[PDB]
Parts: sequence; C-alpha cells; structure tokens
Amino acid sequence: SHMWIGVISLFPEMFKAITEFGVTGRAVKHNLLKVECWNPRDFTFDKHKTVDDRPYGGGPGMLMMVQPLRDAIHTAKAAAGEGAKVIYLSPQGRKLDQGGVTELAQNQKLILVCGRYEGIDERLIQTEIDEEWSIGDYVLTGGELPAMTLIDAVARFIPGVLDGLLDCPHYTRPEVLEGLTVPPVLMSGHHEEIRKWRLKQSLQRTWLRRPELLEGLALTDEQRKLLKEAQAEHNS
Amino acid sequence: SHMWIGVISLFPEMFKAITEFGVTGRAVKHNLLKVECWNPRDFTFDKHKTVDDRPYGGGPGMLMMVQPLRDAIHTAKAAAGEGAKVIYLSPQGRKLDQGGVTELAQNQKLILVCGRYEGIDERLIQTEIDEEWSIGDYVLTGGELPAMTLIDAVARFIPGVLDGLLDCPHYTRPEVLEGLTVPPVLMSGHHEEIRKWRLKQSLQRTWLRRPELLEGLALTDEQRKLLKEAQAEHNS
Ligand SMILES: CN1CCN(c2ccccc2CNc2ccc(C(N)=O)cn2)CC1
Ligand SMILES: CN1CCN(c2ccccc2CNc2ccc(C(N)=O)cn2)CC1
Repeated sequence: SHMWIGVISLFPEMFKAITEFGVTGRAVKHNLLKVECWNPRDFTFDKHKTVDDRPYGGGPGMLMMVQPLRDAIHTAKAAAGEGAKVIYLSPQGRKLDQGGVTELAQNQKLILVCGRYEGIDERLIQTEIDEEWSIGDYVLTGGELPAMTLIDAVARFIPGVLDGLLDCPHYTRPEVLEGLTVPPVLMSGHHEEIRKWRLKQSLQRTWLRRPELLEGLALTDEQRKLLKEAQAEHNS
Repeated sequence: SHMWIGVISLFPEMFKAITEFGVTGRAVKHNLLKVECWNPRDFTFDKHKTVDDRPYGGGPGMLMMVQPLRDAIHTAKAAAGEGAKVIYLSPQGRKLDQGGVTELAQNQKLILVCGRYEGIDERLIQTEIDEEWSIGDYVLTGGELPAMTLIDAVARFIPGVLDGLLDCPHYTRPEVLEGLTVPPVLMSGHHEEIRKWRLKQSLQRTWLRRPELLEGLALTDEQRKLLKEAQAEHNS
C-alpha cells in the first residue's frame, strides 16, 4: 500500500533528511512512499516574495501570510485528489503516541502543513485543516521536524519498508566489554528461555521506568507471572 | 552563551536540515550554535566498513557494531573536552517536555548518540551514556530525528537565537476569510483588553484540549478568574 504525503513548508529542502537517507530514503526510491512539497514562497506575487504578516491585536511575533499559504494548500489538495487528510502540526494538537501513529498510517494520502513564525491564522485551521497533532509537550522553531517525525513513524507501516512495553536490553560482540559480561541465557541457544528472559526484562524495565504504561495494558497470564517474578527479585 | 553539540550518526547529512535552514541555520552561521558530527562508518577498519552486528540470543534485527560506535563516541568526547553530557535518544528514555528542554539547555556541551537498527549494546549505555531521553511514545527508524528535535528545542534558549498554557488563536489579514471575521477586541487597539482576551483564550483552550496540564499549574488570581469566566461561557 503506497503512501502519498504532501508537505506545505517554507523549507522544503529539510525533507531531504528523510527522502534521501536510510529506511525512509529506500522507501522513497522504491516508490513505496512519495513525499511532495509545496513552498508558500512560490505562491507569492510581490517583488520580495513575502510570506509573513502582522497579527491583529499586535504582539512581538508574525504569522504566516494567509494568501500564499492558502494557495499552496489548495494546490496540494488538488494534486492529492480525493481522500487526503490535512494535518497541522502544533503544540496545541492531539499528542502523538504509537496508537495515534497507527491511526494516521491507515490513510493512503496525507497533507502536512508546517507552521513557522507564531503559526497560522485560526480561520485557516477551521477552513483547511482536518486534524491538529503534536509530537510532544515541547516547543520548536517550526513544524518541519514534527512533520518529518510523523512521516518516519507512519512509513514503518508501509508494506515492504521494513506490544506496549519498553524494549529489553540487547547485547552484541564482544563477550566482555569493560569487564561487563553478556547474560549467560543469551549464549545458551535455548530459544524459549531467551524469549522469556527478554519478555521479563521488558516488563521489568517498563515497570521501573514507565509504570503508568503498564496500567494501560491487559497483561497476559505469562506477562503477569514474569512481572511478579521481576518485582520479587527487585525487592530481594 | 555559545552551545556546542556533538552528534554521533551513520547519517550526518540529515543534520543539514537544522544547520542550513531557518532559525537554527542562522544560529549556526552566527556561531551561536555549533553542531559537529562523527560517523561510526569512518571508524571501521574492514573493507566493507561494517557498522552493524548480530545480537547475542538471536532475533530478526541487528545492533550497531560496538567498536566503530565506541571509537566515534570517544573521539567526540575528546573534542568536547570537560563537561559534556552524553545523551542517548531512545523510546526507553525519560520523556521530553519543555521543563526537560529547559534542563538540557543549561548545558554548554552535549553529545547526542543516534541509534539505528535495533539500537546499541546495553553495556555501552552503562559505560558511555549519561542520560537517556525520549521525544515521545512512538517508534522511529533512527535517533536522528529525535536528536534534531532536541537540538532545535534547546537552541531556542541560546541568547540571540530568537507559561505552561496552550497558545491563544491568532489572526492576520484579511479581515474576513471565507465569511469568518476577526474578534473585534483584536481590532480595538485596547492593549489590556487584548492581553486579557488572549490569556482567557489560552486558559479556555488548555482546559478543553489538555485539562491535565492545568492541574500541574498554580494559576494566578487573574488566571483563576478568566478560567472561571471561560468555563461559565462554555456552560451557557
Ligand atoms: C513560539 N511558537 C512558535 C510557533 N509555534 C507553532 C505553532 C503552531 C504550529 C507550528 C509551530 C511551530 N512549532 C512547533 C510545532 C509543533 C510542535 C509540536 N510539539 O508538535 C512544537 N513546536 C509554537 C511555538
Ligand atoms: C524498532 N526499534 C528500532 C530501534 N529503536 C531505537 C532504540 C534505541 C535507540 C534508538 C532507536 C531508533 N528509534 C527511535 C529513537 C528514539 C525514539 C523516541 N521516541 O525518542 C523513537 N524511535 C526503537 C524501535
């Protein structure tokens, strides 16, 4: 299932970071992921290609100018055809988590609008945007890194591109590293013991680092047992 | 206060997205922010510049090879000199928020280690890493976008580069947009009424979208009043 993502950004060249490198770069080269960018600067008509404008009511900051942004969005929507969801990345949006990534990945077409300055006119959110999303409770200089982050996350769900708990520890060569050894179970070749060890480690690490994540899970019988074991060993 | 950030990454060219564009690009050109990258591939000695290795205990994935990564980290630490904090970006890390960004921004030097494949040997976390951080509860193909996100966030705190509530709505030209008008208060020129309107909007939007954020604040007398007003109007 091909995925198409339209991007609206004053800095389209930033997106080379995902389209030219790594797993996402491969997805693009192999036509599994298409990323198409429109720059509001290209939709300006004045001599200096003005893309910002003053906020009504005053204030220190600027907003994105409505007309070039609106025209870029409309062009992206035309190219997308039917069924594209338009996403605005902002701190006031729905907070992204893996469940949310899974939801967004169900779309074959997305348009991502990247805000700069103090953001965009509220009426454009009403008239052009379908959903607002945040990548976390922190503040950035633009919506491009959030857009790139979202693209990377949803790209993992495209066929051919590649449980709620934190990952277990992993080990590779050498057998001894600054005096630290590899857990003997991992060298035992006993697949079941190894699986159970990894699962128990994941449960232990989730409990110690992010206990609230556990509360949101319905643990299996096996997970309940291994978690109890890990907690017992912790209190020993 | 200059900030220096060392980066360890198999894809250093991704960081052009922050060093060549926008506010962070300006910070770099003006020597307010320095971003220096080391690529583990450059620290390999075999003919094919191998940077991955097999996990003990088996499994579908690979890990970053220890020796080239360790040598890159040591080189970065040497260049940083005294006082650099080494950060590993991973989903099992402390979840980043703006308070956390503020904490990390207090450092004049940071080294950011970007994991690929299934991540890095656990013993390297013990021996080389000071802190693990996550940019959110979702899964990406590498630590580069998280590293870039962190750089952008902390760069906003560097002098010369540029309250817990969501932002108010903002408006710019035109006065009427698809029939939608600008709130008359914003056209009134009454600075105090405008300030109070913006604050009330911020409180209202935070309450409606992210009520848990409010619980973590000690609201001022004025904020308590405007929030009560907004809630009263909502229930009217
Ligand atoms: C000082 N303000 C500048 C403009 N801004 C803003 C506002 C609206 C849209 C885009 C931006 C660009 N910034 C972003 C974007 C997303 C995130 C996220 N968490 O997903 C963090 N930051 C908010 C901050
Ligand atoms: C399937 N695994 C591949 C390897 N991995 C991993 C593990 C450890 C370090 C880096 C990575 C790179 N991925 C990241 C990194 C950070 C975040 C974040 N939320 O800050 C999300 N993803 C976890 C997922």
